[PDB]
Amino acid sequence: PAHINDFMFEQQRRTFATYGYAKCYLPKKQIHVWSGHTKGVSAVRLFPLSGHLLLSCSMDCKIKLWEVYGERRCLRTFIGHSKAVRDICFNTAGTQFLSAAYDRYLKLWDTETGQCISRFTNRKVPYCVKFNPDEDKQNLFVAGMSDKKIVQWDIRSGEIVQEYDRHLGAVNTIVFVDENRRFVSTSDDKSLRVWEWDIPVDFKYIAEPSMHSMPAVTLSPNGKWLACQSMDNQILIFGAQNRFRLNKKKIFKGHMVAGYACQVDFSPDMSYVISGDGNGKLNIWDWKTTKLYSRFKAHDKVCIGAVWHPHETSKVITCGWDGLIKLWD
Amino acid sequence: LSQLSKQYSSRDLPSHTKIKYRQTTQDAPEEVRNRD
Amino acid sequence: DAIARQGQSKDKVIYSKYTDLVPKEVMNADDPDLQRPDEEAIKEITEKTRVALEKSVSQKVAAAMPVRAADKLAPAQYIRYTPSQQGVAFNSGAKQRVIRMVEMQKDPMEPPRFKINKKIPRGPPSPPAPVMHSPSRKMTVKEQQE
Amino acid sequence: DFPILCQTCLGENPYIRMTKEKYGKECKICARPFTVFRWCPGVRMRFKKTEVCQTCSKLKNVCQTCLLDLEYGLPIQVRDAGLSFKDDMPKSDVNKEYYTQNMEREISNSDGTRPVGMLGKATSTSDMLLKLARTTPYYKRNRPHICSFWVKGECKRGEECPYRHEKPTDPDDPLADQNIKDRYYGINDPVADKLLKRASTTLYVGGLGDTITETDLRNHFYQFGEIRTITVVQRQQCAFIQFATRQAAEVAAEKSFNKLIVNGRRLNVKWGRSQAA
Amino acid sequence: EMEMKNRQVNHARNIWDRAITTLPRVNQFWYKYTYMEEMLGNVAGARQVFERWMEWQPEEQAWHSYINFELRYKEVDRARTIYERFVLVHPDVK
Amino acid sequence: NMLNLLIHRKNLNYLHLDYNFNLKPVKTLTTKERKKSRFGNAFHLCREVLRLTKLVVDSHVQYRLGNVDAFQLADGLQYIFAHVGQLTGMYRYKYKLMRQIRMCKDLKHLIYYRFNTGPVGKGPGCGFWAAGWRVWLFFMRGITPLLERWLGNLLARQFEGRHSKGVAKTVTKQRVESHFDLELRAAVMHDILDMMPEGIKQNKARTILQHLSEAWRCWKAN
Amino acid sequence: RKRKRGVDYNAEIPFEKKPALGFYDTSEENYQALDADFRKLRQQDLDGEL
RNA sequence: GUAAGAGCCUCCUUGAUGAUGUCAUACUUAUG
RNA sequence: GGCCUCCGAACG
RNA sequence: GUGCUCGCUUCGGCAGCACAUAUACUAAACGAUACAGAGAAGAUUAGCAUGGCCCCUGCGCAAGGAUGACACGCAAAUUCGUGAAGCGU
Repeated sequence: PAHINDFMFEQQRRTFATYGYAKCYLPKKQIHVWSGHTKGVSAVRLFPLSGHLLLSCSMDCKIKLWEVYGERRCLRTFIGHSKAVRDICFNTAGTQFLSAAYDRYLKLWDTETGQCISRFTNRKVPYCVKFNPDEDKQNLFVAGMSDKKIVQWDIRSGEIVQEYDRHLGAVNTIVFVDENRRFVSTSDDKSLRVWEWDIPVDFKYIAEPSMHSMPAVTLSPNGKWLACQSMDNQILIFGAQNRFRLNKKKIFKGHMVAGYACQVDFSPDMSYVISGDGNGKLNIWDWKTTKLYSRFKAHDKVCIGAVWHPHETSKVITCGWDGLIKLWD
Repeated sequence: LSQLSKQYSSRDLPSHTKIKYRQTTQDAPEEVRNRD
Repeated sequence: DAIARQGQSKDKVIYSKYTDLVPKEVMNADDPDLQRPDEEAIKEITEKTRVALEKSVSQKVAAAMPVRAADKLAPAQYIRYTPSQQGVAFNSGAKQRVIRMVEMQKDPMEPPRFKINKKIPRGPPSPPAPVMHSPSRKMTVKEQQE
Repeated sequence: DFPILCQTCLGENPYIRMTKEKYGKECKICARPFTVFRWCPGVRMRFKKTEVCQTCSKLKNVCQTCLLDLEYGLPIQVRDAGLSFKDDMPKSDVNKEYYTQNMEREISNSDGTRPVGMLGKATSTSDMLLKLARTTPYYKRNRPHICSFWVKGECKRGEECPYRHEKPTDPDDPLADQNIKDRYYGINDPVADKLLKRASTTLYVGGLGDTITETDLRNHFYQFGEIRTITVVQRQQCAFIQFATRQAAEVAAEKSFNKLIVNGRRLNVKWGRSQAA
Repeated sequence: EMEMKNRQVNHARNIWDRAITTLPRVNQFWYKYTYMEEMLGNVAGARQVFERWMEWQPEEQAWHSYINFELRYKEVDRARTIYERFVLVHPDVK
Repeated sequence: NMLNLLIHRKNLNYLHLDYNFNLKPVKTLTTKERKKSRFGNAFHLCREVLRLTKLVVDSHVQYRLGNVDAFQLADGLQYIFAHVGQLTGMYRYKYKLMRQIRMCKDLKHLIYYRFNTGPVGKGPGCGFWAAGWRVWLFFMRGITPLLERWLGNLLARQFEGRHSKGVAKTVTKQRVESHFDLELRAAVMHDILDMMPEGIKQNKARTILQHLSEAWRCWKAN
Repeated sequence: RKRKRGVDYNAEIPFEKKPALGFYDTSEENYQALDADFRKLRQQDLDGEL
């Protein structure tokens, strides 16, 4: 160590800047869907009364109006959606429609007029949108959102209808029955719960550790049974509820579930049920025989879902996938 | 290490700071070396 | 044979070749070999153990006994050394560019400075040695089945 | 027992008053208590400090304050990626890194601060880092500390207090000071920006002289490929290297342009005419 | 064995040598040495295996099997001297 | 600010510290908040030292400034220090300190009635308790190191936090038998491993169950 | 969700998870061998459905 | 009757049915 | 002729 | 810069002594909530134990948080009999 007094002079020179160093039906593909979209199909809709007009919803956030059945070409284009449509809906007559947009914006759409209806919003991103059965007025629509409460919404009155929480899980989809006193509610909690709806109180809840999510939910046209395909690729047919049991049809396996919700299809001859597969193959099932039909691969991409013709006799079944849709005879 | 010294506790207080060497009356090491 | 020194190698290993298997000759009588070094070795070793145990016992016993140590220290610590032998362009100073190095201000009434209290127990491995054992005979059918 | 304290953060003043700190803030990398030394290189410049611990400074082998690349005085990232590949595990779980660092330093018996220097044999990256480094880049490396109060006119003290007026810069591109301070080893950074900026049949070579012979140029250029011939002109102190294939002529061409040091003497090499003149 | 199934096998052979420098156990050293020598490095593997087996303790089935494999490999000339050294290390009627 | 800093360090808001030396559960927190509140030992000790401290503090403050006291200041000083100083807010954390010291305060009452007895007396007749204030001051002279390392190690452990496993075994009671059985099964595993020269590895682990339980039912039964 | 710890191993994102130490054969750095082991390593893992 | 936890402030597979309601008995409720 | 142990707070 | 000394020649001009390198660590998990409620072979629960990549209360190597909570069975490798087909110098 050096001297501290010398370090003081060295610091003083440093401040001075001194540098000195000194017998089953076999349907086949009929025709491709009208037009199409690059983005995956968001929802598959169709005209309930006519059946010829199909409304294709895609992830492109543009509602695609399609004319389909016969002389095959689409309908027109529909815009105005803020973000990708989470769900699609339509009125009983078909001239009016409802839209559920992942922007958390529910926008009704007029179709036959060439343009939509109006733009609306909700509290959270709606996970389900469905029209109200029974009374032909239906000022409210049965819907559901990430808030985990099935809520009907009155529209033409300027404000919604009511909100009711059946379960703590986010409602995946809601399909109201014909009795109008109960509406089947499937939620992300995996618990299938019917809900008394018009009354603020629900109905009942069942099967929380079963029926994984809600990949497919459907009911027979006769209303005797409602089957729901589950994300284990396990189709659980539930005998519909009026009873002490009030559930449980049968068990139908053989499908494929990749986790994406697939639109369930059937042939309502009292015969068949057909739905898409998670791998993209076309799932054909014989139903009333308690066993399926056959698995015929159709779409090259992940199958979004499928639809069926009206109920008269065997006719044809439409199909759709991600990025493209194909109808089968 | 240079760490892990923060707070003390009981029973760790200074104790027996002065040891006790063997007295010539009790045990002597040289007497034990020369012991009979 | 030098491959056994891979990893950390400093002083004490004393297993490479197998020549240490059988001992060397037999027990013999020799003053340096069979007894010990002189008394000055135990005296200097005991004094060194008193210095090391005095420093370690002083730091550990001083920290474990909050007598508040001392005031601070007197390390004026005038440091004349090459700045990492840089040899940079031109000159950053005069000669080795010495600097003044003193102690640090004492600790205030607040004990906390940096609190860790985390958990990282063990986690280093240890270098494996050779077996260094005479292989025995197996138990065959009878002794193993017994 | 001083810190790293390289020549960049030392300053131009031969004498410097430094104040050590026994227990400082925890290291940003090693996350352990260490010593924090403070010094002011400039007259009116703010006092410096070292946020890297002894294990943090020994792991990256960098200055405790400037944290440049090794002793070469370059940016850490670029020169580290140029050394071999990476050879580090800063990522996650410092508890697992405390075992590799504790066993690292505890198992390493050869180290030091400055009783040593150089003692290497050339290097692969010494030319790129040497061309990528400047002479004492001490400009605006300490004092300015941009302040928003003087920019809005709300500062009462003004220039009397630190953080002198007109310090800030356009908030568009990296700030060259705190931008590299946001991350540590993660970002590509002006290390990589100035690294890419630093990266950018006959061959004539001048500046040979009596120290350089024809065998040295034939052996140096022969590693690229087969050479057709060599013309050694001692009067002009130049040599023409003719190769059979223009591939090695292009390799040794571009790599031989102001990169050629033969026997410690730089050589200026220009591409051959080949215009039939 | 897990590293030996890899396509590299260089770090698996070097790891086998690291196990040789580790505890030989007179089981995995002779067995693993026979596996490496059977994999490749005939002259080299038999050389390091003969130096290791000739370093710490003699053997019986491993020494006789090593001299048999080294004899059937190419020539029995070196295996004769190695058999005389191994037999001289532990003489017996067998 | 000391108690407000104690409750300020670890966010609680389950009670409020009152300069009366009274912390009350305003929001009335219970369950996990009840288990997380506590502060009934060291914080109650500092509430006692600050209870008598701030007590006599505000007492002399009211004496000097505001309401005139004088003879009433010495009155409430000796009296209130004796009876009130004997009760006050100390209680729990004192224990033998305010027990034997409280008996010393009773002796200070015997000195009170002793000194002034015959001619007259009714209320706080003075007889200043500053001697007993030196008694309790000696209780704070002995306890001040105890509460000094108490608040030092407690406050130091507050910002630091609970360390890793600190051993601290052999709690006696019925736990000494469990350590004797575990340690009994410990050396039995080493000697059991040393019983067979080769044998097997995993086969020795299952023997601890057969020998263990076999000895249990063996000695415990006939 | 919150990145500190989780329902899995702490900090674990299985790239260089847990200390891997290192290995050297004899007094040398093997380069092309490790590159071939990494090439075959990438050849073992393939994208598909199973 | 209640300690704890969670998040929102570019190519495939082995074919067993269903809807009309009431008693002894078993299990789950802080409504006695 | 006298003698007067007593002395509570949490947690659980 | 002040104070002092005519120290040198003007009241102020010049000279000498004494006071002599601050600041920086300067300035700019726990709240709230739905849910459901708790191990030891048929129903209920005493408790104390063992290792952490889990902690709080508690000055504390006292102790306390439903037994404070977390916590299931994979083995380093074979050997002999019967029948059928193909090939064989």
